[PDB]
Amino acid sequence: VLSGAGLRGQVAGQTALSTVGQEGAGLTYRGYDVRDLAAAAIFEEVAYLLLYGELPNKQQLDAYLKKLQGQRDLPQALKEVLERIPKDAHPMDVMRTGASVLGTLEPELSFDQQRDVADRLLAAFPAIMTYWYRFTHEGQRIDCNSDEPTIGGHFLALLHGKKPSELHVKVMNVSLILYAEHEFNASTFTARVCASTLSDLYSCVTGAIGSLRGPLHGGANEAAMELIERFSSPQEATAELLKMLERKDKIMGFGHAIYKDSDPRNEVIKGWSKQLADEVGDKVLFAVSEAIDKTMWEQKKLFPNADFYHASAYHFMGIPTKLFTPIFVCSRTSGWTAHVFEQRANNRIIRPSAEYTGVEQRAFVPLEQR
Amino acid sequence: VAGQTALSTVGQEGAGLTYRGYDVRDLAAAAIFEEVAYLLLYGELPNKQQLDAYLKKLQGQRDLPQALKEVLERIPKDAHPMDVMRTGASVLGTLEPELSFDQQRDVADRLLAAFPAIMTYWYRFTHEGQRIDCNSDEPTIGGHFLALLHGKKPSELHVKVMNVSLILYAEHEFNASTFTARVCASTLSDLYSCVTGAIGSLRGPLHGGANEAAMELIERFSSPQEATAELLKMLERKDKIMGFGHAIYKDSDPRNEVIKGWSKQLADEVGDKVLFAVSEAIDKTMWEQKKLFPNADFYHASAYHFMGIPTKLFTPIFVCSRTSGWTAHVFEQRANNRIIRPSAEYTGVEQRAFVPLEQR
Ligand SMILES: [Cl-]
Repeated sequence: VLSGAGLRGQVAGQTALSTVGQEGAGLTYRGYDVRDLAAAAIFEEVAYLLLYGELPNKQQLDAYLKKLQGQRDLPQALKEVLERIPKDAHPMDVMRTGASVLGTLEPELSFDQQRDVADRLLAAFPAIMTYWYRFTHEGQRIDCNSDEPTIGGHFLALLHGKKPSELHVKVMNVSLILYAEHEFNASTFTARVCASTLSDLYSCVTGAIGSLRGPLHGGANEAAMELIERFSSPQEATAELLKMLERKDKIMGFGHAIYKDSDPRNEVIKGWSKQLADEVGDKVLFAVSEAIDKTMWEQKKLFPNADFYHASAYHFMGIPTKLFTPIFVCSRTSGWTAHVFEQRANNRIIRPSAEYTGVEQRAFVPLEQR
Repeated sequence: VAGQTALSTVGQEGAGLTYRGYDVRDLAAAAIFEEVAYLLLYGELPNKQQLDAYLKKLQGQRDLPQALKEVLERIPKDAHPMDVMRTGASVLGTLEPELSFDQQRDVADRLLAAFPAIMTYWYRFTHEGQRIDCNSDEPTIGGHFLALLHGKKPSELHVKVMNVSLILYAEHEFNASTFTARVCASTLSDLYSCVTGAIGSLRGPLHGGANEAAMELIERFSSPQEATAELLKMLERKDKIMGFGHAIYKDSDPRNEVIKGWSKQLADEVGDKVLFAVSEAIDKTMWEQKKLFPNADFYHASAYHFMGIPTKLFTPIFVCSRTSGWTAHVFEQRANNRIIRPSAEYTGVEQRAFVPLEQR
């Protein structure tokens, strides 16, 4: 074990995009409290804030909506590629492959195009995900356009093939805002390391997706879903959690490496998951989640992080569990691409060295003398 | 000091580049690339039985699945060849997934055996209108690549120099692409993701492409006298000379001395009268004028050109070689891991009140 393992606390670069765990608002995007943005904005306002630098006025926002709405369809060649990705593929590999292939079809030929490419990814990723999913799981080639004006509603229209409820559109917008940006985590760092070699925007995103695929980084809301779905009463969940804690099982969705007393994103999504539970008539899943939440506080003094109540919220909107991390990609692409533009404008980055722990120099031995 | 490695040392006393203690110069002289890939992935040089078994294994992993061939056919002719390599690795991860780290060395072997066909199947389909057989009669990866690229049995000399090149580029400690592979590995992601990410970082012109830029320099000149005259002009303007110097090596890049001699042999075999002489004039002038040595990339440009390799496939060849080092680095990260999560210095605005849409 090396003292500098993981680069914990070592400055790898500079950012104006966000601050996590600082005094005042626990999470800000260009100085705005994420809880304010999630309550009062659509995700396009927040993507615009990250990528273009300021909250848009009504005419900037309308223009941006129109632009994204014209960028939702997939090229024919990309549809043909997604049809050949197996049904049992990891959905994050589908996202990774879609980004990789789109980079060959619509290349970033100059960094002048970088915001057009980021906007294209934000507009097309919901179709990359759902065109593959419904082709392989339902045997249907879907329309990649929809009548929904926002990314969040468009995703639900593609997934379910019907007009989403206004509550469901709202909570999708809330979720995409909540996950949009989180400073220098593993996938944002991967995107910036790639950006530092002056590689193209599709490479940076494809790299970031691969890092988010690892279970120490992505998939915590899927793990929370796999816990809460086990129980048919909140009292069964409590009794079983008490046994898991005695075994020192790690309970995903609880605690945080940076937040000290609460994750600002939790209070937001918890409230919206409660509204969804009431709308859809749920009598078990939200109550199960609350009981686990209460038991984790009483036994371990751990608060729920952003991943815990996202599990139930997505489930109430009909979203298959294996599409949760792909939804995170649709959101966090805004922060990732914004971090790439910062790296390109101010290309300063840490260059780590290694400590050699191998063998001393040794003479070469010929093949037959081995 | 991000991490620890046992794979290689660069610029230390004695042999300037070692792989698990072995001087890269002795490996490139005496081994085929598969012996060095085995050293990096399995930990020691293989014996005759082990090498024969490894070659038979890799020979049965060269073909591409039909779904992958169909995907490669949809990548445009004018695509960046590194995006073809990135896409091929990504798609192969959905067809033959790494479902447990127990499979890690098998997946690394599959990528080493399949990368040559991913590159050439795409290339020959889009540039020569042909769907090629992805198997060949060549026993080695280096020969197999040339057999697929040109559709003919390569000469013994060309097979040798391909093997030398794959060995020389196989591993180089920490750098942008190896680091990217390790950051990805640190989240416990799968092996295909770590290689896809590393390819993306190598695509950036501050990391990848130096041997292509060297090619674009040496191809300009019709004679060594002209090259010398123009180089002294560039040196007066303090132009950067592609293929010279190194951030670590002090007096010589050990890989340069090896590939220079193999380039010289290729130039003789193909009857070159200009490219090697031009390269040597630039080499000699750089030492006289600047006491700068050529690094690995400089004579690799002529060697690959004499083997009939299009310039835009040079970095893809580096991917076929450096996949050995990348995957070996991922195994080290997995065996002794902490998620890599650095800090940022915040330079943005102070916290501020939300402004509603109508007041913006
Ligand atoms: Cl666009």
